[PDB]
Amino acid sequence: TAKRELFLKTNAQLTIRCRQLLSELSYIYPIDLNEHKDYFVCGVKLPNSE
Amino acid sequence: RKIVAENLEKVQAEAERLDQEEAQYQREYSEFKRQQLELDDELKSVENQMR
Repeated sequence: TAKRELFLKTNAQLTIRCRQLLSELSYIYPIDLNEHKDYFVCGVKLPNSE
Repeated sequence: RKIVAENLEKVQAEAERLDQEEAQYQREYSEFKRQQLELDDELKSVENQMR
């Protein structure tokens, strides 16, 4: 039981770091929006498939 | 001869008692071993996940 609790503790920090460094990936790639509801990655459009 | 036969009968009674106790003890051992094996498996699994 003790060892299982310790493992859960460690997994918490693992997921914390995962989201931490996934938040920094927005510093490189921005996803944006404007009033007409078009979307831009790095300022270039990408409409829906159709 | 009669006394010897009576002593043998009592010995048989005690043998039956011992046999019943053995059966109960074996059931207990079975249950314990089941739990022990399951615990060892779970212990190893948790250790691997930790690593």
